[PDB]
Order: sequence, then structure tokens, then C-alpha cells
Amino acid sequence: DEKVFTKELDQWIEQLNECKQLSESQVKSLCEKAKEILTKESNVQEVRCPVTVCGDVHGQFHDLMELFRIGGKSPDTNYLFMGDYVDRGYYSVETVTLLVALKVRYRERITILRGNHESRQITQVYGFYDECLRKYGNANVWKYFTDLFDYLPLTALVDGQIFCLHGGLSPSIDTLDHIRALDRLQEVPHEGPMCDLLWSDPDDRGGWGISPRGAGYTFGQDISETFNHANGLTLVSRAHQLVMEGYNWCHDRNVVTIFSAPNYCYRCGNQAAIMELDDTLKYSFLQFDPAPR
Amino acid sequence: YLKQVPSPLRE
Amino acid sequence: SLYPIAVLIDELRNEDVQLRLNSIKKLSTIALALGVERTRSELLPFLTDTIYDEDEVLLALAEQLGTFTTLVGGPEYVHCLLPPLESLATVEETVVRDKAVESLRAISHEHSPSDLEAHFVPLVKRLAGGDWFTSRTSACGLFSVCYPRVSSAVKAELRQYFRNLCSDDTPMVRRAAASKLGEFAKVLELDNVKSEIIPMFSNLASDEQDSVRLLAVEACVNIAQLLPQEDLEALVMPTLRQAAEDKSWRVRYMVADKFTELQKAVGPEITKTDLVPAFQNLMKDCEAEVRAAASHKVKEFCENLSADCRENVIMSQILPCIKELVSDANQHVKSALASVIMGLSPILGKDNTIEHLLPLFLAQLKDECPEVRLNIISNLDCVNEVIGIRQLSQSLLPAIVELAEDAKWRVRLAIIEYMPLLAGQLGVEFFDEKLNSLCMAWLVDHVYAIREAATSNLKKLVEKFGKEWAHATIIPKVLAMSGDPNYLHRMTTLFCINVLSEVCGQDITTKHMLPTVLRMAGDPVANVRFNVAKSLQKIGPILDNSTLQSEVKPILEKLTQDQDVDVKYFAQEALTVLSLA
Amino acid sequence: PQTCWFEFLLEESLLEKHLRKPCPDPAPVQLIVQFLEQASKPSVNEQNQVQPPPDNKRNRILKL
Ligand SMILES: [Mn+2]
Ligand SMILES: [Mn+2]
Repeated sequence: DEKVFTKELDQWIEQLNECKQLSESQVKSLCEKAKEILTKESNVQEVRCPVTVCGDVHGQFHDLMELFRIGGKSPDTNYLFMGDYVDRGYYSVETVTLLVALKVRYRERITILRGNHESRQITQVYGFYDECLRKYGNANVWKYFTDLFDYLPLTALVDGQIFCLHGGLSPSIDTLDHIRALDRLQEVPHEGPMCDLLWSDPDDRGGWGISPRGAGYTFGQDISETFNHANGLTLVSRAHQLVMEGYNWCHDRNVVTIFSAPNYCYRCGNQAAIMELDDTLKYSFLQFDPAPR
Repeated sequence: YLKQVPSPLRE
Repeated sequence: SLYPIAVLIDELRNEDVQLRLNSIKKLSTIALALGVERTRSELLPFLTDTIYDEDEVLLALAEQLGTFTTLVGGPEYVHCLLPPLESLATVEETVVRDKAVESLRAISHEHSPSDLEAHFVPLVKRLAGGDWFTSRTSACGLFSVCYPRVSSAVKAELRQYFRNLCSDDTPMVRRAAASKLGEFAKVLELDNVKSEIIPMFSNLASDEQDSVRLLAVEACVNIAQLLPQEDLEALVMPTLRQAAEDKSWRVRYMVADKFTELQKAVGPEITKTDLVPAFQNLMKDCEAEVRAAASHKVKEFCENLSADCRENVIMSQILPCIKELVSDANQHVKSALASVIMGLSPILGKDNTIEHLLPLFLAQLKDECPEVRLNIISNLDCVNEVIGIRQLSQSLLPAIVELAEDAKWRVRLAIIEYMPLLAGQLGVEFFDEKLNSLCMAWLVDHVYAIREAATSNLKKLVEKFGKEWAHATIIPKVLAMSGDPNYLHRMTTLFCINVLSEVCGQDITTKHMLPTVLRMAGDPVANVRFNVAKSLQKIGPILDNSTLQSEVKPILEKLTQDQDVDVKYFAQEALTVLSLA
Repeated sequence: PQTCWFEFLLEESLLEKHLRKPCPDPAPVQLIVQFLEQASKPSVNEQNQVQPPPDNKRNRILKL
């Protein structure tokens, strides 16, 4: 039963390692199982170090394969990918399938956050829906993956010090208790604390300000400092803004912007970075440029 | 960054 | 009879496109249910006359009509469905026109020759004469398919139709005509092509639009391949020769890409006569695009040359231009060259390569650019079999250590893959003198691909240099690497033990490797905790039942006791694999 | 295999074959939903005036 299913899942893992998407029935059975495996994790799904934090992916399968080459194979090096891994990529379906497959195979060797782009509305008008219709013909898999995207956690806490979340802080939210009390079984609303968490970002301003993205806000140095004092956090890690060094510090070593999708849209040519924390919370950094194709 | 980077690739 | 149409109209006129697509998909079922006469009489005029503001339905019905012939009643009645296809041809979207033309190709292929001549040929003249360039472009493709089954008079008529439409003023249709020209010559005869096509072809080449001249060169290579050698020199060599020196670099880029086909078709004598000077001219063009494109074809151009004067021309013209190309400062051209320059290592031979190539290859390797280095070091293997190990090993020895540690990791991987050959060539002493340090440094490289490749290479080294040598030098250090606070290096040690225990016999593994691996089972880190079980699984077959049942079994059963589900599962898996309980 | 209501509207024994299929795709309840939706679709006159669907022969066939 469980044993034979585990071996069957192994075949799916190795196949996805070969860029070969699963059958529609297999996708259905995967999503069904993943619902029961994600239902048990609260908003701040605490994860113990060591860890390897990975920034934005945007479903670039070659890049993800090189990222595995760099950091290590999933069963060995624990990972904490942060969102936006379904859009603006010609292999988004394969990427998301691989991520969810790894999550279901290993409950705690990996953990995936929910980015702004994992919702019903955004995917329809940013490719993923089109990709699914082209590949599988119909939209059954689409209505499976979009349904799954709601059950993802919202933020991760590493040894009570590092706070990893895709977007950033929000004027409504102030404490981890509020995040824990937030309800996630809801397509990201267009305005609200949940909305902003997936569209926030840093800036050298101070105070607050309407984000040019049209959703969420933009926080300042003092806001991040005050929030860190409020809850004893020592560093927040987000990945929503494309960068060049791959990892950039802001707010005087308070928020780290990570981005692990090199050469965004195949044309930016930006490098990509990955952060890794050893057992003694000894951060490091690795950089890379996409593998030859 | 692109302006810094050279790219003479043309069809 | 009309109820199906009544349901179709309401189904097709709605808000979404999915229902319209489903209606198109079910069109075949509707038609077969209604009957051949019903569809031919009523359904076909309706789809001919209906106009849609949206295109996916148009594309779906275009592809559907091709298969719809058997429902229509076979080739005898395809004349009934030609009108809808031609009416669909004139559209504002290129993809739907492409589907229309391929459907027309299928229809013509299935069409009987007599009915084809009777109806289809009259249709193509209308389609070409349609004032709309869309109609003309859709027409131009049908000439190749329709040529065979028609009579000689029709062949002449369509040949002059093709010439007339090719003589059109606007490039928008001339490009499509030129593209179809290559296919068209496939079905024509030698006399007809040399009489009509080659003159219009030279006219197209003389045309001003580099866009049309890009397809003209493609048609040039196609017709050159079609024709025998003894006639191409009469007409086409002047055309391609003058095209190769056109002001616009786009045509010079395209012919650089297609250069190999041209030389292959003409034959080595023609290449020796006149192509090689033109190829050299490309080597020294200010445009980097043409330079890189031509450089990409140097290996394949050279290998297609007879040995009579291959090496002679290579020394005399090729290599002098190659060295200048290397000297060029542009990044992309140099990177493209670096991949191909190693191509002609066996062609020149042992003496010639060491005489000329190696100085240039070393310079390429000792370059600031990362792209050139990663490209060149990738193809290091090719020179290995043409040039004995020792020569190139000594040549590269000065730069190995600096190259052994550099920015990119791909080149580091390339080196670590090739080092054991150097170790075998240079013996134990020199390797222990300096290379051992490089290997050990690689054993803790940041990246993971390095670590793994280095451990694999260390597998080769131990068997090359003897078990006692490893027990003397490598074991005390790698095994000592299992204590640092970081867990990454403590995983590296486990991988190294998994690998070495294969070659290092059994006594040494039991008295050196085992004790440490077993003592590591209590490490607080879950990752290493289950990867230890993974290592025990692999290493169990190499022990003796006594040692296993004595010490391994307690550790493995202890692993099952702990709380982490994943390590518990690996413990059970290894226990059942080794059948210890 | 997917078969919408048009097949059963044109041919009657198709419904019998579908219900005989051990795994009728779509399910019979879905077939009911689709048929009754088609029957209940309002009628839009040429003047963009909405009216209750006329009970035509097609509507009666859907209902039965
Ligand atoms: Mn993103
Ligand atoms: Mn985002």
C-alpha cells in the first residue's frame, strides 16, 4: 500500500527528472494526496536548520536543474523555495510538478511557500493556464493545481531568527500571532493583509507608500527595524524583485532579497543566487548562471 | 546592465 | 435537417471560446450523423459564409476539414469542399493561412489527377490572382504539390503563373514565392529549371531586398543540390559569388550558415577553385555576426575536403585566418571559435597540431573571458586521443594549478574529470608533490557537483595508484574530515566512504571506515543520520557476515528507533535489503 | 471519450448506450444538469429582449 505507492512515486520523480510530465490521472492522484499532506501545516510552518533558501524560480526547468546541481539533490540538502515558480516560463508545468512531487515524497526535506503568482486570476492571464491547455489539452490539471495553490503555507520561520516570506511586511500585520491567525484557504484577495504579504517590498523611503505594482505596499528601513524589534527576528528573507548579484542586503542588514532564476525571461541575463545556512546558523552564498542547453 | 554588457548577436 | 444548424448557431455564438472549440470538434460527429448529402447540401455553405472575429475556431475548423474528406464522401467529392478551403485561405492571420495551405496540400495529395486538373487548377489561378497578398501567398505554395498530376500544358501555364507572381513588386509575396521556389524545383525538370527558374532566380538575387535574398540563397543551395555539377558553374556560381559580397550583411550571414551545403553540393574541386577565397573573405568582415557564423562551420568545411590539398590549403590560408580570428577582441566570435578550433585536431595530425595548434589553444585557455574558457576546456578530450598523453599533459601542467581554481565551476569540473590521466602519466611522486593538494581542496568545494565529481575522480586515483597508497595518504585526511561543525563536509565524508569502500578492499574499510561511520550514527543532524543508513546499504555487501551481525545490526536497529520518519524508512529499507533481520 | 448533449439530441439510442457504459462520462447527473440547462436557457429576441425559452420540440426532447 504505502510502500508500493512510495516506489511508484519514485518512478514519477525520476521521470520528472527527465522533463517528462505525468499523466492526467497521476496529476489528479498527486494533488489529492498533497491536499492531505499540506492541510496539517499552519501559516508559519517552522523549519529547523540547516536549510538552503532559494529565491524566485518562475518555472525555468533548466535553471532549476542547475540549481539542484549546485545545492545538491533534494533528498540530501533541505530546501525552502520561495514562490513564483509557475509563470513566465516555457516549462512551468514541469517545474511545478517537480516541486510538488518532491514535497509529497519528502514531508520535511523541502518546503514551498506561496508566491503572488500562485492564484486563479494571475495564472490565467500569465501563461500557466495556456501552457496547461496546450500540453494536456483540457483544464482539469489546471483546476487541480490552482486548487492546490491555496493550501500552501504563507511564511516560514528558521530557528526562531530567520523569517522567510515572499513579499514582505504589511501595515495591517504586526506580529507572528496575527500571521498564525490569518486564514489561508482563500484565493489571494486583491486587498488585505494576505494580499499585501505577497506584494510587499523594500525601499529606501521610510514610512509607507503605495506600491507601483498596484497591490501591496512598500516599507521603509525604520518599519523593518521596528518589526524586527517587535518579535525578536534578526533577518527577513524575501524574493520578489529581480536582481543582479542574486542576493542583495537592504535596510542595513535587515532584509535579504534573493533571486534564484538566472537570466530572467531568457534576456535579462542576470546571475542567480542561493543562500544556505549550516547547522550552527552559519550563512553562506552561492551564485550561478544557467546551464548550457 | 544590458547596456554595460556587449551583445552583437544579430540575425 | 435544420435543427442541427439551429443548435450549431446558438452554440457557436456565445461568450467563451471553449464551447466554440468543442462544437468544432463535434462537427465531424454532427456531419456523419446527418449524412453525406445533408452536409454537402447545407452544412458546407453555412461554414463557407460564416465569418468569425476570433481565430482559434477558424484554425480548428481548418485542420478539421482536412480529415473531413472521408465524411464528405472520399476523393470523388472533394471538389465540394474545395470552396470552403479557398474561402478560408483569404484571412488576416498567418497561422490560419498556414493551416489552410497544409490542408490544401493534403486535399491535393488525396485528389484524383483528373478531378485535380478539372477543378483545383482553376482554383489556384483565382487564389493567386486575388488582389490580396494573403491570397497570393496562399497560392504560391500549391505549385509544388500540383505540378505532377497536371498535363504538360498546365505545367507550362502554372510555370508562367509562378514567374509572373514572382515578378510582383512587393516583397511581402516575393519572400513566400522564393521560399516555395526551392520546393518547386524538386518536381521540375533540368531543362525547365535551367530555362525558366534560373533567370527569374538571378532576378530575385539581384533584387534589392536582403529579406528576399535570404530565401534566394536557400533556393540557390536547393537547386544546386538538385542539379548536377556540370551545369551549376554555368549559371549559379556568379549569382552566389556576387551575393557573398553584397553590402547588407544579412545575406552574407545566411550564406555563411549554408556554406557547408554549398561546398558539399558543388564538390571538392569547385571548393578548391573558388569557394575557399570567399570563405576567407568572410573571415575578415567587420560584422561580427558573419565572422562567428563562418567560424562555426570551419570544422565541417575542412573535413569535407579531399586530402590531395587539404592540409596544404589549411596551412596556407585557413590557419593564418584562424589565428587572426583568435586575436580578435570580440567575445562572441572568440567563444564560437573556441568550440570548433579543437575540431581539426585529428585532421592536422600529431606533428601539425603540436607545431601550430597547441600555442593557440594555450592562448585561448589563458583568456580573461569565461565563455571562451568554458567552451575550449569542454573539448579537451578531442586533442587527447590525437596527441599522446604526455605531450599535452606537460604543455598544460604550468596552467593546471591556476586553472584548478577559477571562477566558473564548469571548467573546474572539466579539469577534475581529466586529472586522473595526468596522474597516471606523471606518476605518484609528482601528483603527491602538488596535485594531491588540489584534489583535497576540491573535496571541500562550495558547489555540490564539484564535490561529487572529485569523489568520483578519487575513486579512479585509488585504483590507479594502489590500495596501500590511499591508505597511506588519502584515508587519514578524508576520514579526518568528519568533525567540523558544518554538516556538508560530514556528508562529503560519507559519499567518499561510499565510493572508496568499493576499491579499498575489506580489511581497511572495516578497521578504518566502519568505526567512524558507525560512530557517526548518533549525529544530531537528521540528514546525515539517514544518509549513514544509505551508506550502510551500499557498503554491507563488502563486509563479512560476522562484522555485520556483530556491529552493523545494532546501529541499524537503533536508527529505526529514532523519531524521524524519513530516516526510519531508510533504516527499514537498508535492513530488508541486507536481510540482517 | 466526451459526448455532449448534441449527440443524444440527434440520436436517441446514444443515451441508452451511454447509460449502459459502466463508466458513463459525463455522469448521468451531469447529463441531467446539461440537458436542463439547455432547456432553461432564455430566448433572446432580435431586439435583445429576454423571454422564457419556448417549449419547442427540441426542448421537449431534452426534458424527456
Ligand atoms: Mn516573481
Ligand atoms: Mn512574487
